[PDB]
Amino acid sequence: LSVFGDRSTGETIRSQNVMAAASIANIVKSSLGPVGLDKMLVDDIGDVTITNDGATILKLLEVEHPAAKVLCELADLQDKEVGDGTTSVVIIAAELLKNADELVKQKIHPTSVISGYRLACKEAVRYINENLIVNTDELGRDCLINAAKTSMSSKIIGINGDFFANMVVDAVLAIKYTDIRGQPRYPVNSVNILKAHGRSQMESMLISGYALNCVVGSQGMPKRIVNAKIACLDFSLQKTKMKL
Amino acid sequence: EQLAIAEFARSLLVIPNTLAVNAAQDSTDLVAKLRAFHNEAQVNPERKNLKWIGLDLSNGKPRDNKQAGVFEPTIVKVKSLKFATEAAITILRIDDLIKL
Amino acid sequence: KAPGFAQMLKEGAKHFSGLEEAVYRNIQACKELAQTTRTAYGPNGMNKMVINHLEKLFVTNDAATILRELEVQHPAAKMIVMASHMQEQEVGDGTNFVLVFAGALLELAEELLRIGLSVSEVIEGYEIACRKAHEILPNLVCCSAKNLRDIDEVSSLLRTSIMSKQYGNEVFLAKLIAQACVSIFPDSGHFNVDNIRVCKILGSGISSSSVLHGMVFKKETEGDVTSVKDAKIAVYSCPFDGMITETKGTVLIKTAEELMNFSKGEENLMDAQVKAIADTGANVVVTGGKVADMALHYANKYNIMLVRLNSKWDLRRLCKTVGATALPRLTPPVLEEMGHCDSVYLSEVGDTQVVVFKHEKEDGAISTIVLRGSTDNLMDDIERAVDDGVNTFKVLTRDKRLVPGGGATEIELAKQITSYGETCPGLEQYAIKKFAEAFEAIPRALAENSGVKANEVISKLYAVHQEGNKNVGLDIEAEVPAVKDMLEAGILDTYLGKYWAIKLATNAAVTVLRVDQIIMAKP
Amino acid sequence: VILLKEGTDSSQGIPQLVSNISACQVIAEAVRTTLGPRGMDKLIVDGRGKATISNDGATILKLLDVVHPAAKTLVDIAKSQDAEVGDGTTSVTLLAAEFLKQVKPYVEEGLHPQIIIRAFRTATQLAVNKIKEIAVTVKKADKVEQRKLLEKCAMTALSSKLISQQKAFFAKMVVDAVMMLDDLLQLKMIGIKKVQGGALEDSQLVAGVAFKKTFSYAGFEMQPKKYHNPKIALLNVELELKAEKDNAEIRVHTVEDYQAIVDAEWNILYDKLEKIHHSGAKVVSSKLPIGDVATQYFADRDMFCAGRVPEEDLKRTMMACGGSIQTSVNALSADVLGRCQVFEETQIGGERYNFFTGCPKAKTCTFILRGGAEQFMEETERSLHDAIMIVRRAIKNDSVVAGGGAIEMELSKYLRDYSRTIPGKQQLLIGAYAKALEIIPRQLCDNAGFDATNILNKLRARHAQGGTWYGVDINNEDIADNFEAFVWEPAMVRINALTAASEAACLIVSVDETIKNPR
Amino acid sequence: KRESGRKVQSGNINAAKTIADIIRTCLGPKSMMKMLLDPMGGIVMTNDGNAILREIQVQHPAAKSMIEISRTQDEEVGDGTTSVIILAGEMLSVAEHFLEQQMHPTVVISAYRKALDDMISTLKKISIPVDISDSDMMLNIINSSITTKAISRWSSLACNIALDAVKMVQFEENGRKEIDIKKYARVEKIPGGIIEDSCVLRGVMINKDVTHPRMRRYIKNPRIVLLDSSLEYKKGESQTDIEITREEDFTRILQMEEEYIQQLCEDIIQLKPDVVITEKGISDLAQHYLMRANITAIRRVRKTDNNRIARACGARIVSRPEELREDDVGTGAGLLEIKKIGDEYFTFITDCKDPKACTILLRGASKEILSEVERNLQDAMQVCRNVLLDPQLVPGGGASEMAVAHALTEKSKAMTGVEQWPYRAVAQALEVIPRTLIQNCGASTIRLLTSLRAKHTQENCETWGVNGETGTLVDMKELGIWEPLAVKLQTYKTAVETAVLLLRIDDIVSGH
Ligand SMILES: Nc1ncnc2c1ncn2[C@@H]1O[C@H](COP(=O)(O)OP(=O)(O)OP(=O)(O)O)[C@@H](O)[C@H]1O
Ligand SMILES: Nc1ncnc2c1ncn2[C@@H]1O[C@H](COP(=O)(O)OP(=O)(O)OP(=O)(O)O)[C@@H](O)[C@H]1O
Ligand SMILES: Nc1ncnc2c1ncn2[C@@H]1O[C@H](COP(=O)(O)OP(=O)(O)OP(=O)(O)O)[C@@H](O)[C@H]1O
Ligand SMILES: Nc1ncnc2c1ncn2[C@@H]1O[C@H](COP(=O)(O)OP(=O)(O)OP(=O)(O)O)[C@@H](O)[C@H]1O
Repeated sequence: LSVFGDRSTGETIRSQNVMAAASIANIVKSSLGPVGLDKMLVDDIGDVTITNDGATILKLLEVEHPAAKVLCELADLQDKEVGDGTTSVVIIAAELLKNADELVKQKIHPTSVISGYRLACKEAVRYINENLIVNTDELGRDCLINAAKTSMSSKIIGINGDFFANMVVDAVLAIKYTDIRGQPRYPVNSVNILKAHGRSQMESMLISGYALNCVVGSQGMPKRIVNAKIACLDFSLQKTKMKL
Repeated sequence: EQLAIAEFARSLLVIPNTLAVNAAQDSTDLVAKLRAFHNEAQVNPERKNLKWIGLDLSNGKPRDNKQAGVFEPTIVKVKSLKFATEAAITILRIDDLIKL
Repeated sequence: KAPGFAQMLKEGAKHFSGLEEAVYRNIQACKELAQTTRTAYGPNGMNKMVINHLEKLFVTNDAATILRELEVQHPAAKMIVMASHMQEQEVGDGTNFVLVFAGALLELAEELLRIGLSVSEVIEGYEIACRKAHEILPNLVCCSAKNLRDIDEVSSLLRTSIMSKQYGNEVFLAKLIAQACVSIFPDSGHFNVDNIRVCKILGSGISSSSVLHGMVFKKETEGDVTSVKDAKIAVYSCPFDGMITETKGTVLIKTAEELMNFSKGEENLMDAQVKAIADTGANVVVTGGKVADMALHYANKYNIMLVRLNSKWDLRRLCKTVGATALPRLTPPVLEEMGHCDSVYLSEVGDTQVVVFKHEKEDGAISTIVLRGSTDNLMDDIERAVDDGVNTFKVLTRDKRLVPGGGATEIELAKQITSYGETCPGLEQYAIKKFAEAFEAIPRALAENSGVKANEVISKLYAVHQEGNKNVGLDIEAEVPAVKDMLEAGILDTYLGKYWAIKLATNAAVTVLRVDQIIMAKP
Repeated sequence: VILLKEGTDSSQGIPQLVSNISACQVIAEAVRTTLGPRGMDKLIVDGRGKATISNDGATILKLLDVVHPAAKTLVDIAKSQDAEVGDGTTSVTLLAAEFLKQVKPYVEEGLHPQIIIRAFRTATQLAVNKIKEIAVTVKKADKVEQRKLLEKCAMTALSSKLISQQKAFFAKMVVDAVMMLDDLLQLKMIGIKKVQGGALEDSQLVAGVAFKKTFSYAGFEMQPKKYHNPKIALLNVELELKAEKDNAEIRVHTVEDYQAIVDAEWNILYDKLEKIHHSGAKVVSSKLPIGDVATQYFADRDMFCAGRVPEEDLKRTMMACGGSIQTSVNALSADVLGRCQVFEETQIGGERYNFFTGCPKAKTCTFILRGGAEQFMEETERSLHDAIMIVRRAIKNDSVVAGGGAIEMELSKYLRDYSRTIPGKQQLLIGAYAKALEIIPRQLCDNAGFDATNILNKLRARHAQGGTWYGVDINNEDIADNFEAFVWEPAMVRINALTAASEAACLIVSVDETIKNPR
Repeated sequence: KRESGRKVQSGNINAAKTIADIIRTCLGPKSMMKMLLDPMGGIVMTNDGNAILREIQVQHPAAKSMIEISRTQDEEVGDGTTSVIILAGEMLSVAEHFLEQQMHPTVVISAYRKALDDMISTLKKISIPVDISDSDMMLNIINSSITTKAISRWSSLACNIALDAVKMVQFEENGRKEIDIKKYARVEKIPGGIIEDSCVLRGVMINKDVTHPRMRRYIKNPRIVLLDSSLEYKKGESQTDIEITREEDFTRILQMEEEYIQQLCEDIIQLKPDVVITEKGISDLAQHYLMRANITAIRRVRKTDNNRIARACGARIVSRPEELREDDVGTGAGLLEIKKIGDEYFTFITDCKDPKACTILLRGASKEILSEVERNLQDAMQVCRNVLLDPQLVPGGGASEMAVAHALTEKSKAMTGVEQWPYRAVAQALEVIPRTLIQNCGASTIRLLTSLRAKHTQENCETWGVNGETGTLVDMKELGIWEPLAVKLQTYKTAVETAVLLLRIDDIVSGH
């Protein structure tokens, strides 16, 4: 035969596709979780970037192989859908291919594997949705205060965990606003965290309002006002110019 | 299709398997402690069965996620199982290689 | 040619230079010997696939069987094997204790030589820490034996020797040895290991075994004599057959009339040889070879008890018991080569006829443990457990002192030695600190064989010993990495067995580290 | 130049166990396809050049003789299987290597082998108690006689065979053959002989000992066959006139002794014939052939003689008559003579056959086969030997379990459910122990040529609904209740096969280093 | 291609151990020299650890990360870069707890970061306050770097240069006491003169020469003006180019060039200035209308140097030349001077106060002597900066290393868990700093280090250090081998921050 390349078929292209796909899972195996290990991303110039986030790992990982190129596009379908989850798809799907590769050696055609996987996936959503929890228990019942206390344990703030967890629980419930038909979500903007020297870390106060880090200057003008009108302007009341 | 779904259940066990090896614990004990508590929720509906048992990677001991407050959204869990099986379907449908 | 061989000037022997680290090759020689027996320590240890030189297969985990079959050729590693045979003397335990602790001694000594310490200074710190280890060992003695010579005291203390020799027989082998040593225990200072002889019959299993007094052979009595109290025992290794002279003795047969004359003449000479034992008063004849059918008729004619023993190892046991010497000639009527026994009789145990050799006017110290088994490979492993079980209690005729085991006397010895090494000034504090870390490898070898991470067990043992909770050892569980109390579980080893084990393993580190060059010499 | 090994073959660690696990599978591959009644046979030739055709697992492993150390550990388990129960060497050889196959990826990930030892001792101890609970005692169930039940199990075992059409006749003969024996049942007592020619309906069952009788010498028209109480003599002496062993050659030069020389050579034959006449032996059986002159001797003395008897049939005659085999003739007396009630020379199959009936120690039988080929009768002999084996184990052991992988798929379901309730390292090992027990219904589908995945997926679905005695069928290409179809096996052989396969798998796992002595 | 598993955990260890073994013997005053072989046959025998690794190319990604973390540490403080790479190579050198014990690195990082908190707590216990007001105590700190140099003949005057420079940059009103030597203390080199001629002036110096005598020579009240726009031909919003090849194009361009510049120069001379400072360049025709008013032309100044001029006089930064006003005045400045120094002209806008900026003027007999003082004073300025940042010293010369390693041994007796075994390895890895000091002196290392630990146990831990001159142990309270605290604080912090970065790497993959 005289063709324009090399041809290869059979089960040897099945074993080569799962070994190229599971090798990408080993790139995102140790980086899974909050205690995930850093991995070096060697560039073609010579510099290296130390990243441990698995979303930035697969973006910079360049493997010139079509089996590994399939797993590159699912990172683009993950952030555009929800925004999180990315490497948990990779370790699941590569172990799905490795167990199915053992089925090919056990005289099973992959057509029963494909139709069996779609019924196993739809029944997985059915068992999940029968064991859910509605978004509630915001006040009075803790799975929250204790929820944010685990994230706060890695720093020096975790010595007094009950004092600082109350500052973030009431701040999350304060920024709630529906604004479309009863959605309620939470905005990307949040509370402004300022700092001062109050002789210890126990003098933090939960102020129910925005705090500006500016000084008014003169003292003869009174600092306590009752009127409601607030003026904001960007043009300078100083000596103006046409252009810089 | 019994072996297709039975290997689908064992392939989902790599998520506590990689989490146990990153928590510096014995992966044969920490994953098996998760399935020992989740099996009792299906055998009998008595309240002595531990339900919604999460994985505390800090102390190396399984705890309840309702008390610890470890929660995840449903759309990150549903779309992960939806996208991973469709990606495993496309690679499994490859039976011939052509290069030019 | 140029350049010449540096420092190799004696019979072409490979003399490594200072950069080639000639003293480090002896450390790697004892490292490979210790690694074959590191995973074999403990009840969770692995078996060894033994292929003997006579092409016989064996599956066993004894420490003495590994050293005898794996023919070591390195003489630097032969210093520990010659020390392990010294461990076989005066005590029957600690053969793995010599190979592991001295192997961990030289492995930790290689880290000291990499800093630049001299070999003459490190070896002086080991003999200092050995004398300090001999002071805390009486202080680590928790309890002692009761010395009441009963079954319950012997069987409760024998559970340490049955551990790691034959697992699963902890309830059976603790009672079989206990019924044998209590017959010699009234004889104070006369308990000997060669008094307890082991015999093995192919049978069902371990639970069908029993204990008998005196010398018991598995072969039945060939004659019809059931019981006779004759003292004269004449052992003959020759088979009972026709007489062949030491002279020429040409017997000619031509026709069938000469066939019936010489066959009857051989039966008459066989009658004369049995009559040559009857006139001297010996009614006990043990035959080493085969017995003819006509010789069985002459046995019941003169009422002489004839037994046949084909094996040479059981025939040599009667030579050192009654004093009877096996004669190779066709029954020489002599009296000096005979034995002495009060009563010999035939009896059955488990539907198997055995011959008993006991003494009634003498006090009696001979005991025989009839062992039963389906496979001859596993039956030989229980046979070596008897020799390492009796020698565990052969040392208890001395001062009865017991130490706790399972790393209880290992971490507590490593704690007090480091306290002596921290306060000691001078450069000798480095060798004493590595003498204590060599004591940690033996609970590390016990935890790694049980499928448990070794660093988790060591930190759990150092947490309870810092609070003063003594006698805490390893809990034998692959799933539970915790610890348990050794006085409540019943693991108590010997103080004298731990005394010679640390002494011989330290001197093995003395002898190997003094050798830094190997030279072949021709006589 | 100073070495520690110097030719010593020794290695330890993890890959010494992986080299011992994969070396165990080469012995299982030698007897993988021989499982089942429709299994493939193996061709083994010895050093002399003789080809042996057999599918029995006990005969394959006895002629393999692999010099590997781990391969020798599967030999003595097959030897102990013959002493413990009697057969099942090909079942414990296949089951031992599949235990090591499922734990082979678990050893390479860093798990210690001693934890797998603690899991094999646990799940096998649960498998002993699980068998005795499901095992039902069928002795007088539904008020049916045991003779009718013994013909039902032999009908399924002889199905899909050459005699599958006439299996109603062959099922009634295998039951009465074991019923003719005493309480001490033995497969060696019932012998099978083959007679060439005729249809399958002419097969007969001899209550005593019958042999081939290849004696084709002279001796017709005399020596009457019917005897009331004959004295059965078992000899090994040649009674020919010019024999290869009994002769007399004297070299004299006188014509007077030349008559005496031929007379002395005849007196060797005549005195050996006169001692049988004094002992009163009516029938003369000898291993060596008997000449035409000695047949004329017993013709006038009212006796029978028949030589060329095999020594295997002579020992079966000794166990039937109760006498003893005597080689010489001067020791022939009534202590070694036998006795029977009916002896006759039959003409079944065109050839002459001798058989005794009515012995005082008649504990042996003989099965006569008829057919158009000897290889038709060779496979019929092994199938009827299999039909006797199922009947014999039903009489000895009443507590039976369902065969055909029904007890293997039920043990795979219980041990999987026990593993889900156990935390720790015992979950992934006992759960792999349950999947390793599924090789018996899987290799039964492979050797029968069926779809191995289409039956096993429907077999586990039948056990999930509540089917406790459903297995594979050798006739139909679907699942069936083996308890209703009378496919049985005793509970004691199923228990002893599990404790032997777990002990053979534990001896390989507990070995980590191989010691070899240079000699 | 790619590599993962435990091989990269051992591969990054030998990559950092190879860098640490090169400059291990270059520690102390007896630092051994190192010979570098060039492809052109050149040889440099510099013993400076920053100069050795700069001229050595590396190919390992872990070894490349080892050099840049010390290079950034050299930009922060000017001392202690060799001790970082030695300590970062010794902490990873005990691979028995990393590979043989089969320990995950997360146990090691939890033991290393917990040992980092004991580094800061121990150094504050062995510290000593500094009387910074006394000039005699400041001389005993900077003298450790002035020895064996050509500046050592003028140590009494060179110490006054660095001490007066750091105090003017440091602002006590801000509270945090910031010192930045690169901007507010820009050092310039002037040829000619001697070492004694070099002094410190309170202003900013301009190195632009004088090209015409029609300038301001001595002005008591300097009227300064700052401008950002250019002084050239008017360009459009496009990217067109200017090419003058025709005589018709030469007349039309130059007439537009003169009319726009004269319109620009009329707005600056109406305020009667003394010196003009433009951000961009000044053309040749722009000086023709500027020389008629006798104004000093200063051009080509950066935006960063422009704010130092505005804070010196108090002028206003004006964006366009048409928008000048009367508030752009430099009233309050001392004197304007264009006086030549060694046949080079320099502009002086100095004052008699502290206008948040300064400069350093160096003089010398030859240009090689100019490069010798500026590399010694900049090394001396960063050391004296750390003293005024926090007046606390530590006993150097290996005394602080044995005091820290003694506190970790008694702390490890109460630290239970699996992590106590790598916790004791940091105490033996911190002993490599007094270990190489005895090996460079030539004495027996283990004979002296064992008696060094015996003196740190029974006696006081603040004394009994190592002298790197004679080879024996001396008391650190008797000799001035005192190190700053902020240097030793960032040394142990970076050595942990290097060990937390190399041990956390578990995969090396490629990709652009
Ligand atoms: N609070 C928590 N407690 C225990 N485990 C957690 C917690 N939060 C997340 N995890 C585990 O960590 C894993 C997330 O890993 P990581 O954040 O490194 O990458 P990822 O988010 O899965 O990648 P991607 O962004 O594509 O989805 C999840 O599988 C989850 O099981
Ligand atoms: N089950 C157990 N519990 C506690 N300690 C044990 C156990 N098994 C073994 N050991 C420890 O192992 C050491 C002796 O073990 P082992 O029985 O392997 O030596 P040994 O085999 O008797 O020596 P030899 O080879 O001379 O017979 C002792 O220190 C003992 O404390
Ligand atoms: N008539 C039958 N129908 C269906 N299955 C059967 C039948 N007879 C035997 N089997 C199955 O075949 C398996 C054994 O096959 P085979 O007869 O080849 O080995 P075996 O000779 O019984 O082995 P062993 O001699 O060790 O007992 C058993 O597990 C049994 O369940
Ligand atoms: N005579 C001496 N004996 C022993 N140690 C000394 C002596 N003189 C100085 N030292 C110490 O040696 C240290 C210098 O060591 P080293 O050369 O490794 O660092 P360095 O190169 O000065 O650091 P950097 O590269 O940051 O300048 C000084 O901090 C000082 O405390």
